[PDB]
Amino acid sequence: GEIEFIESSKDAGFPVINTPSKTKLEPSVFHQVFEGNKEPAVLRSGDPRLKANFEEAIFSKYIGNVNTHVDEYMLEAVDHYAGQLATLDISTEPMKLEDAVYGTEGLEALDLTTSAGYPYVALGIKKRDILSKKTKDLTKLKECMDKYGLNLPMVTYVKDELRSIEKVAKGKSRLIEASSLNDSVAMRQTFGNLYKTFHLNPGVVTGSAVGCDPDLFWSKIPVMLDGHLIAFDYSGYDASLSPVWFACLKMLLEKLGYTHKETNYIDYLCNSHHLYRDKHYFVRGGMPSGCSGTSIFNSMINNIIIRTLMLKVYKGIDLDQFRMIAYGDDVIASYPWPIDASLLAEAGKGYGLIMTPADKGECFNEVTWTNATFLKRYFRADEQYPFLVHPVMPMKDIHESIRWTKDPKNTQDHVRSLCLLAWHNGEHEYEEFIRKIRSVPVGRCLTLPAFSTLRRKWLDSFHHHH
Ligand SMILES: N#Cc1cc([N+](=O)[O-])ccc1Oc1ccc(Cl)cc1Oc1ccc([N+](=O)[O-])cc1C#N
Repeated sequence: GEIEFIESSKDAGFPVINTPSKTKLEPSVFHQVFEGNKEPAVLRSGDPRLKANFEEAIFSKYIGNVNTHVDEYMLEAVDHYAGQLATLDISTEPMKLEDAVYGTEGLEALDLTTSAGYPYVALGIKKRDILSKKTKDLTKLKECMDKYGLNLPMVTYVKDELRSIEKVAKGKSRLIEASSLNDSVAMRQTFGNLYKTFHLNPGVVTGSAVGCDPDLFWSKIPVMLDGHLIAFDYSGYDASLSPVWFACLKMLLEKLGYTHKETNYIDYLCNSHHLYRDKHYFVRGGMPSGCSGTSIFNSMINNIIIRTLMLKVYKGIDLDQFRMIAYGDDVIASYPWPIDASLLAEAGKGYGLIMTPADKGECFNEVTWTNATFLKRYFRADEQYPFLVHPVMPMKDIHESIRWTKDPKNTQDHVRSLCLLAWHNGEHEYEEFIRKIRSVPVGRCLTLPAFSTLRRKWLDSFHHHH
């Protein structure tokens, strides 16, 4: 992706979008009790922890674009994947507006707490002013959609989350785009049925894990990925995608029965118009992390990308024995024969991607189940039920999360979330975590699930159908 134009909002008539510039993250009541190195991302140029220039830092993920047409390797990749997806039977029929906006099986309602984006943010209007969960009303939305239309600017917020010292220092906070509610809703109509299928069918046919539940899905993964594991990181995936990849997605969607008009929306995503604070800018390429369906479309493209890289390097390759699962940029894959990931990474470089060893990592080492991670979790067969696998978030990551909070009022909810993660590290490690929690008085005011209970509920979770 590449920033093509930057002027001041002022000179084009847009008002200053006024995002909040102080973090919502404050030290929790457990900040002393546990150790960690992470802190709130930098949100403004003044922040005294900066050791570089914020404005430059945040936009620097737009590394450039490789000008190219869709080559022979892309085509066979698109075909093959298109092949897998055909088996799923995806309605290209639009989705009943009420379903797109307020829920249905395999697609949560629109989130009413997130931004409605332009122009509503300028005009003081929020989603709850336009939509009601209680009344499923659509008359107002319908006014707003017709009043204001589609293809509106996006609003660029700086993500307010924990980062490492290095990322705080370098100022490399992630950006998220808010799509105008109108566009959020259009897209959910156009592609709602697609989203629905991928959420309801995570794994090897979709090549996607978006929507999944690790407590349940982990146990399927080694079954679907029986070969020699392949896995790697990207640096700045979303922003590194050149237009050619969007082109491939377009094709892929057309083979699915979407028509040219139905695919204009990808150009919305690819060639984007953005508002940030007091500046206004266009971008050619890059996925705008946060708009409708961006994880799905990232995943889809990643399935096209990897296949493309295997083809261009391993000319004799048989893709029908390849298997991958993506969550946006996070991949785990397998083939029955060993594969040199570094070869792919240098193939990738040529298409403008920056692929790196799985986890931060010295070399593209061999990946085992011992060392494999996906969505930041490890895999560990249950000692007693070997066909069940535990998703194991590192307590390092759990410790970091519990030491902060955006709202102490949810402390209980927060800690029970972390409890559902922690017990996969096993009973000693759980009980110790609970001791430390209970070493402050708030600890003891919380209803916390017992190890034994989490275990039983997990085991019984495999009993009832799906
Ligand atoms: N793609 C996928 C995806 C993955 C994540 N994810 O990181 O898990 C978050 C959003 C994603 O798109 C959708 C995913 C799930 C559902 Cl149920 C709907 C999705 O489409 C959207 C719809 C509405 C809004 N909204 O403005 O409220 C945003 C999106 C997007 N963003």
